[PDB]
Order: sequence, then structure tokens, then C-alpha cells
Amino acid sequence: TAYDVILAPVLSEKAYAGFAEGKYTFWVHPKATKTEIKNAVETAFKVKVVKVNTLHVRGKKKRLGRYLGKRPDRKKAIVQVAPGQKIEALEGLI
Amino acid sequence: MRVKMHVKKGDTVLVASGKYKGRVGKVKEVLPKKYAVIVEGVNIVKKAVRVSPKYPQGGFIEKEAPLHASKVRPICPACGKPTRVRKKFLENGKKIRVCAKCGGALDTEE
Amino acid sequence: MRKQLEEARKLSPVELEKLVREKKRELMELRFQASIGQLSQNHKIRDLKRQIARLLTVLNEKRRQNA
Amino acid sequence: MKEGIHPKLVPARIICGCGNVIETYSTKPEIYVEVCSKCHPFYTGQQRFVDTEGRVERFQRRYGDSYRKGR
RNA sequence: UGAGUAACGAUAAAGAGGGUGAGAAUCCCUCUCGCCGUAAGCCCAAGGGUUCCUACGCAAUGGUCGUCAGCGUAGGGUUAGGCGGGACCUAAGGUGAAGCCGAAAGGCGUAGCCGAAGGGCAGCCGGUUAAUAUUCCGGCCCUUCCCGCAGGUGCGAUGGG
RNA sequence: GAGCCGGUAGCGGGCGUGGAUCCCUGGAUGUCCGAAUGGGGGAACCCGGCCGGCGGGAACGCCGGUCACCGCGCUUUUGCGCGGGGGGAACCUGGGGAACUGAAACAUCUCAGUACCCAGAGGAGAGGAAAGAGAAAUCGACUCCCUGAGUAGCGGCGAGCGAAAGGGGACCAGCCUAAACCGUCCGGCUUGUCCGGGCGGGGUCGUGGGGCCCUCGGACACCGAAUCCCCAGCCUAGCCGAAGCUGUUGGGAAGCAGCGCCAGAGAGGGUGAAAGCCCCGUAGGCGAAAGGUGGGGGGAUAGGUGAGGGUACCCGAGUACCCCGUGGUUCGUGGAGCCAUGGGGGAAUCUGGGCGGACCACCGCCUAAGGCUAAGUACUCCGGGUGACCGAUAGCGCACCAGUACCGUGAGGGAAAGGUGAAAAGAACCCCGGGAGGGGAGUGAAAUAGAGCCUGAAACCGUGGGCUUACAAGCAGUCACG
Repeated sequence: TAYDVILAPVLSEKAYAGFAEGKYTFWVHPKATKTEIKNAVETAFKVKVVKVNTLHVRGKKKRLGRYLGKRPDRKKAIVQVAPGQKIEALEGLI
Repeated sequence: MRVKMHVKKGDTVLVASGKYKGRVGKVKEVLPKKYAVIVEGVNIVKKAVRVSPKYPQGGFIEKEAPLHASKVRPICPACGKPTRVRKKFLENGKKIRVCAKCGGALDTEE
Repeated sequence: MRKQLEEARKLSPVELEKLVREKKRELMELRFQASIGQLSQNHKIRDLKRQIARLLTVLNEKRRQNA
Repeated sequence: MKEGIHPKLVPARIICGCGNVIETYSTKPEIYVEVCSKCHPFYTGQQRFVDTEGRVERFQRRYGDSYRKGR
């Protein structure tokens, strides 16, 4: 319901490298506007938004055996703000 | 055997079994009846790993499925279930007067 | 919690209409769990979502009380 | 709808059949016209007051014109 | 059933060492041949929707094994101020306020719009990734446009030229 | 009523008789889509306005509302309320309109206004207040039945198709509009008096109404949505509810035994092998509450009607009649009724004008040309029930992760396969070996029932054995002797 959150963290080696600079890997809503992607990270999450890139992606690879299946809708969005902070609370597993 | 079922976790001897001499049940369950006479296990050789107890043929097995309880032990074995004395407001308890006159009641028991 | 709704029954406007936002956030926290905690939390995530609805609802349904 | 009388209708089902007759006379010849066809009326209008078409349809117009003229 | 005979998608031919692994003429490395080379090259655009990358997997399928594999188990992973297209355009064609017609569904089409390698329309090199990339980083670069400022100004409709 | 967090068993937990599940009813957001509606456009894409709201104000996006399109209602201030429009298995009515086949040809005929296509329709439709009818000097909506003969009927009198009256019975209701005629108020008109707007009266019913006069009227008929309420019933959930043990073989028993009961409920299905009384919320009977819906019953609502006589006259589509054209109705012109409409012409008010029976008469009936009309058959996609109807290559083609895969560009067509077994306790370890697999175990009453599995044959492939067979011609083989 028009709520702020739009995303979940992504986990690449590069994402792990993402914090060396501040790129930010997020599974996201399949229709988020960059600005939302701006503001969401903003008042919901508190930065000076800078640099964004984003990826729609159709789902990848599965079976069960007796019938057929392929992975459902998915999407990515990436970003890095100037100050060099935030999400340091959120990189924590690696 | 649907959303409606039968006996509570209960206390009851049974008959045909090769075990007869029952009493407390353990845990009644859904469409497959599923409850425990707390008599007769088997083994199941629960693999081998220590996540299992390490040298299995495990010991707790209690799923003698069919309904067959000689229900409840108030002072009687098997009975029909009549219904309820009620009296007090929204009371039922479908307390069984059949020979013995009890519901295996929530008051006295489970 | 027998009475999850009562305070929710109580709140009348934005004070909730904002509170929910934070209260939403409390569940925003719950997606962070790719593998940070995710233990007993699996309930903690669950019906905490449910209240939100009512928070929608009561807003809605008191906006129905409103109209 | 279109080409009815406008007040009413002439879009008739049209069946066409005949041959040759020879009957009150004596002998009888052959003919038969087990077939279908078409058969229909006429367009044209005039005026209400000021700047006007009309349209409507054929035979009634000989009556038809005056009614509006009678308003 | 005929048949282990026919067949094996090309007459453009590799060898051997070394390893690997339960088990290798086919698999990984070395070496030497061979052949392309006016393509069996690199590149984009239709095609299609996964491989590609890593580990284990061997019965499956690969027309043979096959520790290999475009096959499997799951995970991995490409985002554009300017690359292409869309927020511009419009031919035929299509569309359809009108307008005028059909047994009935229909007919056409004025005006405008829809619809391309057409047209108009804002850059480029190197670098590092397992994988992508002129959109990631570096350098350089110009961008329609907004506000705020200066300055000048006759300005203002896709109306007519 | 109290254990659960779909099919799926794991995997990590929880919430719980201070109802959660589960069902039932109204809730409230319901992405995108599609008649499709802000605007286009390759369905699941996109591009805005016009308001108010977030983002760092606006330059950039999000929010919610509103942004056709017809046709009407009219409020004839650029618009308002209000109308539809989409389908949907069948369903019928219109409108449309097909052959071969049948004629052992076949063009007339036929099948047949079928099939199909649209249009429309509502849960029914359509018809339905008599210019009947046919023959008593009738009857009085109709349709549905069956009868009414398939006679009476029609034609290349070929094959055919095929009534109605009557009779029985089903349900068994009928009323609204134009009448300058008057009033009315209103519009135009223009000097009033033509037409047009509403309102009254009438607006019929079967020959009456319109008007003047006289007796007149002193009220019952209930609604064919007249209106609402009430018994109103499904919906849903339900609750009962009777009552055997003991013994016994037995892999397992409710079978055998013995002794017992039950009952307005010995239907059925189930529990390890056959239960009237173990279970099945089995049927006897009873619920249910507020809703969400409605015939019977009931009431009030009764709009809407609810006297004869007098004078003559102003009254159901101007267009019916006729002619040539085709249509139907059993009716393809035969003389050709009727209703239909094709064109063509063209009259009038109950002194009518049509009828029935070519045509005339005469006889008698009927009073046409603006509409809604129930309940009555039909239909069964949905629900429920039912079973000399069906068993897994029968039954829809389909019985459970299908009309989905597959194939066919698309139009389409159109798969195969059910059951292990008391439950899984579905096989721990043991060893061969890469692994699968196989053996032991032990599991289990049966694993030669262990997952391509109840039980499993058919040919077809083997061995193990038995018997014979290497100098003979023979479908086969049968008989005779060894």
C-alpha cells in the first residue's frame, strides 16, 4: 500500500565487493521508479542518493521431475551514494 | 473423520490388537486418525547419523491407526456416547452416562 | 496476544497512519534475514504482517467510520 | 437500422417463382422458379424549418411530407 | 522378424608423451602434424529464451565408452544525460469524431492519429571480471532541460509561410 | 468444539478452549486484462492531463479521485442525474438463408426454414382478449399434452409431407392507448378559433361511448410486479440417537460358539478375515440463529371498475378494398378461402366494415388495422437425489499435480497411464564393487508383495533336465510295430 520498502539484499561476490566502493545490490519490485528507488533509500533509509542502475529479469531454471517449472518473476537495482556510509549495519554477514 | 473427529487425548483400554490392555492415548490427529496407544513401537533403523540417535532401530513408534478405543476409564470400558446434562449455561460435555456416568471430563481430567 | 486489535481499535488518525509506517518498518526489518538470524523469527515475521492489514483496515474501516 | 420506411418498414423477404401457365385453356406447360430475389422503395427528404435534410422513405412521402408540414 | 550383416551426416587425416581419475582413440596440459584463411573470421541486427561460469553427477541424452559435455543438481550473473527503441514525425497501409451506404454482422473515409534499417535526434578510449559490458572505474566529453542570476529584448500557437 | 500453521510427507517453530483452525454472511483493498472508457497500442505495454499528497520547492516519480462512446431522462447555464452495451451449455422468436441424399435419373418435390450465422430475449420465451370458429341456430385467451385420421387433404395424383374444428385433461387471470368531444393549461401559430404540451374525463371489451334530460350511485372485487408486512423455506452450521459381552480358532475377527439385548433408525459405508446393537454426527426424529433471497397463507394498499331511459349526430392507425407480385397456414395458381405483405392505385363512423361457405346472394356470426400481459408445457451448463448403467485399453477423450503435454504456423486435432501393503514400520549397519545392483540381516502373517511393485497368464528368450535326431526329399500328420 504505497509503502516505502521495495527491496531485498542481493549476494554476489561483487556485491560482497560492492561495499569497497558502495554499490548496493537489492532484489526489488518489478516496477520501482528510480526516484522511488531514490526516495525509498532516502526517507525510509537515509542518504544522499547518487548513481543508480537496475535490472529486470525473468526467472531462472528449475525442475521437480514429474512435470515442469521455471523460476518466477525477479528483478535487481543498484546504487552508490557519495558520503560512503549507510548499510554498514547491513553488510554484516560478509 | 473430518473437521469433526472423536476421542480426546484420553485414557482407554482397547480390544483387538495383539495388545488389548490400553489406557492413556497421546495425540489424536487429523484425517488419518493418528493417536498413540503408547504401546508397541518398532525400529525404523533411523539411518545411522548422530543427528539421529547414533545406533537406531528407533524406539518410539505409536500409530495404530483405527478407531477402536473402549473409551475412557471412569468406572467403565467401552460405551456409547449419549449427550449432555448441560444444566449450567452453555454446558454440554456430552458426558457419557452409558453404564458409567462421565465425560472423561475436562473438569476431572484433560 | 488475545487482544492484538484493541490499541489498533483505539488509534484514530495519522498518529497511527504514521505509526504503521514505522510499524511497517518493523517488518521491513524482516527481509534482512537472508541468513542474519531467521530462527525463532519465522513466526516473528509471520502474523506481524496480519496486524498491518487491520492497520490498513481500521484506517480504511474507520475511514469508513469516516465514510 | 437504416432503410426501413423510417416511420416503418419495407425490407421484405423476397421470393420469385413462376414459369408458364396454360390452365383455363387446357394443356399444361413447365416453368418453376424456386428462387429468391429482392424488391424495395425510395429515398428523398425536404425541410423542418431552416437548413434541413429529411431523408425518410418513398411511398408515404406523398402523404408523408404534409405531416411535418402539419407539424 | 531379417541383423550385429546396413548403417554410421561428408575423402580435410593426427601422433605420442604426461596427468587425471574405479575405470580414457574421444578428457586436461605439453609437443609435432594437418586444414581454414577471401572464411570453418571477428561484429551487429531477426531467432530463441537458456547457456556461459563453479562444484559434484553418471544410468540417463549425447547416435559408443565418456571421469567430457551446449545433459544433469543447484547456485552464479549483464542496469545507458547521450547504443538501439519509447515519451517526435508521418507514406502506403491501418485506424477511426464526421460524412454516406448494408438483410444483419456491414461500407468508405473527411480531420487527426497508429504504425520503419525512413527521417529527425545529445561522445570517445583504456582498464580491470569466472562471466558481462563504449552504460562498472579512470580520463576525456558534450546533453535536452529546471530553477537562480546577468544580458538583450517586440515576444507568444504546429495556425500560414 | 477445541488442536492445528492446503495438496506433501521435510525442514526451523509456534499460537492456542480468556473459539485457532473449519464452515456459513456480510464486510474492506481487490495488480493487469478484457463491452472497455483518460489516449493509443502487438492482452497482459505504454503517454498525459485536471485536483490534492509525498521527493531536496519546482524542474523527476509516486498517491487517490476524475478525464469516453453511444442512445435516453431531461435541467434546451459544453451536463447533470439516470439507459445500455458483456457474455454465458442449452433454451426458443425474429431475420437470414445450403446441398447431396430420397425420388435407385433428376432440374419440379423432397428432406426443410432443418443445419448453420447474426439479432433479441429472459428464466423463460413466444403467443394471448378474437375482423374466432365452424355448425349446434356453437363456443368464447392460449399454449402443452394425447387424441383428433395421418383419414379431410396437395401434387411429375411419384415418392411424400402433413391439419383444424371436435373431445379429454393441465393450469385455468385479463387490462391498458388515439377518439377537439369537452375542459384544461402550454407551445407555437397570428387577431383568437391551425397545429402542437401535458391534465382530466373517455380512452371501448362483444356494439358501445360523446353530449342534454329524467330515474340516477346510497359500498366490497381482490390485485395479473398495485405495496409492505407477516407463516413466509432454502441457505449454513447442528443435535441427537437405542443397544452385547464373554469364550474360541486364531497372522489378524464384529466368523464359530455360547449366552443378551435393541427398536416409529437392521439402508449403506467403515474398522487387519463377512458388525442390527464396534465406528461411521448411519437413517426415526429434531434443528437452528440475525442475516440473503419469496410461491402458499394472511392482512392493509384496491390504482381501477362496480344503474337503466331520450334526441340525431362527433368514436380503436389516413392507407383496408381493389389490381399485378411473391409468403404462410396441410394449400406447388387449380376455380384458390383466409391471414401476409411486393408494387399499383385510395373509402368511409356502431344506417359500420369485415367475415364462414370461388361469385352472387340470402343465413348467421363477428366490430378488424397502438401494447403489456401471468400459471400452466419446454430446457437443462448448476445443485441434490436415483440405478436389471458402466470397472479401469468401460465410461466424457478425460479418476486426479491434463483437452495439459505432443503434434499441426495458425485455423485444430488430439495422449498415455488407477490400485505396494495393517499402517509404512519403504529396508540402519553388514560386504562385493565406481556406482547402480546383489547378498546377509532384521522388518513385517505373505518381499519370488519391495517402489515401475495386488494377481498376474498370451505369444516371444532362456537355461536345467528328459527323448531322439548326420546319407536323406517333406505342409503337415495319423495310424500300425518297436
